[PDB]
Amino acid sequence: RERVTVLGLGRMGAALAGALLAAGHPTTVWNRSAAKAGDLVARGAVLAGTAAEAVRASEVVVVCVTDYDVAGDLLGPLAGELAGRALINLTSGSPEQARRSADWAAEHGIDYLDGTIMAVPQGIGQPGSVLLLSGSAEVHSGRKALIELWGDGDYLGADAGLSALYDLALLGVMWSTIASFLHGAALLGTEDVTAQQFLPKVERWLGAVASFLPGIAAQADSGDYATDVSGLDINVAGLDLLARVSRAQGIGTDVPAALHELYARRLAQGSANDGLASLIDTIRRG
Amino acid sequence: KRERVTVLGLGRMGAALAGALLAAGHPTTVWNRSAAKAGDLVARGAVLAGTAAEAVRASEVVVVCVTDYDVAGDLLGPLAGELAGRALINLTSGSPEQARRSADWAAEHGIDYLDGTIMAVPQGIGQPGSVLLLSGSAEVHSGRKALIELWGDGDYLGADAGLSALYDLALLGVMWSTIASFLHGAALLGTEDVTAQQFLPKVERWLGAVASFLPGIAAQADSGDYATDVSGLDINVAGLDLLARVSRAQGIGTDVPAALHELYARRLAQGSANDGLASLIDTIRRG
Ligand SMILES: NC(=O)C1=CN([C@@H]2O[C@H](COP(=O)(O)OP(=O)(O)OC[C@H]3O[C@@H](n4cnc5c(N)ncnc54)[C@H](OP(=O)(O)O)[C@@H]3O)[C@@H](O)[C@H]2O)C=CC1
Ligand SMILES: NC(=O)C1=CN([C@@H]2O[C@H](COP(=O)(O)OP(=O)(O)OC[C@H]3O[C@@H](n4cnc5c(N)ncnc54)[C@H](OP(=O)(O)O)[C@@H]3O)[C@@H](O)[C@H]2O)C=CC1
Ligand code: NA
Repeated sequence: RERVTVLGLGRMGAALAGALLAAGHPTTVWNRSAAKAGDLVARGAVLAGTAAEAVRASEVVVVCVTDYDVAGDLLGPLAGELAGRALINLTSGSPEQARRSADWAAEHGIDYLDGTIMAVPQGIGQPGSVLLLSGSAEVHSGRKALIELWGDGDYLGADAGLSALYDLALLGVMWSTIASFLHGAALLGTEDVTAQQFLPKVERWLGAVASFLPGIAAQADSGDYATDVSGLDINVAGLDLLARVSRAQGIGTDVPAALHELYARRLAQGSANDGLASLIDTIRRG
Repeated sequence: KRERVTVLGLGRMGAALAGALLAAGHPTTVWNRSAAKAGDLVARGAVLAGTAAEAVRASEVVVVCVTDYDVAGDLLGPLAGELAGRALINLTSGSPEQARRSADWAAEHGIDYLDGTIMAVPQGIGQPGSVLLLSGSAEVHSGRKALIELWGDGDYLGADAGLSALYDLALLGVMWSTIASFLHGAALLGTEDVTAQQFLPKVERWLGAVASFLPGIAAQADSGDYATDVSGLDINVAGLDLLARVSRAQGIGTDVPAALHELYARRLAQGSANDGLASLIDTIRRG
């Protein structure tokens, strides 16, 4: 159980440190303000006096701060101190910011793995917790068991920026699945059906929805959209009806109105018998 | 079991309904404007009526599945008299209002009326995980439960005949969303030469996680207590914004993220930064 350093003891940094201690790793920490380490120190962490001391304590440095501007302000000065060590950046940001950091890290002989956490702090340590990871194969490989302490590490390849990009893509799905659940909850609420009554029907249906995705994917990749069954035409009509029925029943229309718009835009450019997969082309053109 | 059944409408869906009744040894009487479509069914043992009225009179329970409720109206209205005292099961697709009118009309003519919405393709009828939302007469539901389970897992939602359509539309909303956002994600990753099928298994696992968040969200939507220490509106709205910008930077459109960003921010505007995502139901209701 090798010594690890954590920089940044916000809610997520504190949980990374805590999971290291619960696996018996000597855990050295730093934060710009010291009182935030107090609980971790009671639990056997060592609060370093400066960032630089903290880095010199461990072969692996985990950084987790608000954003990549804060991360650059903190890491830039530590360049020579980090050289020869492994750096894992679980700060959240864009593909570009991770790509920048990876560039900088390579200048200085810093083995750089960028990760994006898909989970809350209470989630650090649970196998349900996915960490997307991208960058140094060596760091991923060498410190796998270390990373697996925070959750299931999905190593996506060498482009530092892929974890952010996958994370944002997936969050897309979540945001949109949740918005539409609450849309339907509101709609059924106009007949005094509650969200908790609706939920199991939604959970069942989601099983069907996931079963549709392999075929949609296949057509998205091939470019051959033609279907005989779930025509874009009829789906566009569906969305219009969902929108109108939502209004009739007494709620807003934003969720169905926006989908109608995008689906109808493809219908206006594509074919009546286009599959839903054809939306990918409209989405690209934007 | 094995009562007489009539099916009006032998389109893709109507045939597969009659098919299943028949398969399971129901005396099945069918009618369809175009008689030729009754071919195989008559061959596998179904009785083609000469008129729809003849078909109605042949059975205590009548199943109707045609293009829409306008055609169903023009087809059923003239049959009000011969329908009296029978069970009508309407599996035509339509709006809640259309179902409600149908159930009104049915009541004012002594017809027991269950309305239904099939959440499956014809080749799914009789298969596992086909789901039929049902609403209207419980008695019809009760008396014909075995008949109905031949088609799929019947889900009786209550007395109001509009419910099956209303739930259906609410569920389709989820489908249309999850699909769009799946393709948005596939588009985005396509810019780094990741295929939709490489993306797929990530999405399949993650969907399971999203599914696991919905119980908590549903509870807050119903309680009105939106507070969270973990994923508040503020960081979600920021994330949405970031997904938009990154989408643009990587070289695709922003339709899906941009629309989501706006909707979630609307609540933020009105509410608190530490509101959970459940809070969004409030925005959608007051719209
Ligand atoms: N929390 C969540 O639900 C999720 C979080 N994430 C990401 O995880 C990362 C960590 O977030 P978290 O640590 O919990 O956030 P907090 O704001 O709670 O902590 C951020 C850390 O940055 C430090 N910091 C240094 N300079 C600054 C500055 N100028 N302004 C603000 N903070 C500064 C803070 O020190 P100090 O103690 O002195 O403030 C603190 O250590 C983020 O990049 C976040 O977006 C990802 C998924 C979900
Ligand atoms: N198929 C599917 O995947 C799904 C279907 N549904 C719903 O099931 C219902 C039936 O669709 P489906 O069977 O696929 O459609 P088809 O177009 O294959 O069949 C339409 C049926 O309606 C009849 N019809 C149309 N116009 C008239 C008219 N003026 N007078 C009398 N009969 C008429 C047709 O008679 P004729 O043969 O003489 O034209 C035929 O029996 C629809 O409400 C559909 O939306 C629900 C979910 C999915
Ligand atoms: Na060293």
